[PDB]
Amino acid sequence: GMEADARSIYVGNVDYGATAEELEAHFHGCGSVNRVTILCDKFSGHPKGFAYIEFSDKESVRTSLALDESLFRGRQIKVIPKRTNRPG
Amino acid sequence: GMEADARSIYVGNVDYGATAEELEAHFHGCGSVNRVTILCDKFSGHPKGFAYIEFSDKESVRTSLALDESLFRGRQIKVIPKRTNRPG
Repeated sequence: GMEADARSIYVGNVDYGATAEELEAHFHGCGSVNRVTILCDKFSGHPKGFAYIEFSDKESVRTSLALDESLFRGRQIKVIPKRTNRPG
Repeated sequence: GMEADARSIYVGNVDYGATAEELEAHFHGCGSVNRVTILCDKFSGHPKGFAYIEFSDKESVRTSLALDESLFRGRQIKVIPKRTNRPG
């Protein structure tokens, strides 16, 4: 829901070989993670997918923003709050 | 939405090392896959997570039911229609 979403980030430029363990490991230093959701629309060739990371605390979202443009599995990831293009 | 959900299955007993490519490969014979969603609540130790597979055609859901109790990454998976515990 909206409260879980307020504690979540969108992570762009994720590939079809990414695992939840790898993603949690990348964001571990930002704080405790409740849930990792990976959404893939391509399963071979050029990838097409993203993830949501739901943190336990809201302050971890702000912290995680420093990981925008960081290298994850050899690709620069995009990190924004999950509710960015949503009212509030 | 409800129409995407009607073309989707829930897959239980998925672990934090599962990839979308592996999951699509397991269900490939059932028909074309639109999207794989992996949802993990544990990232080490005993796993806790599941997935949704959204097929291109609704008939692929029925076909995929034969994969209930099949071995995926060394574990017996649970396959049910995504809207099972939902009205319709």
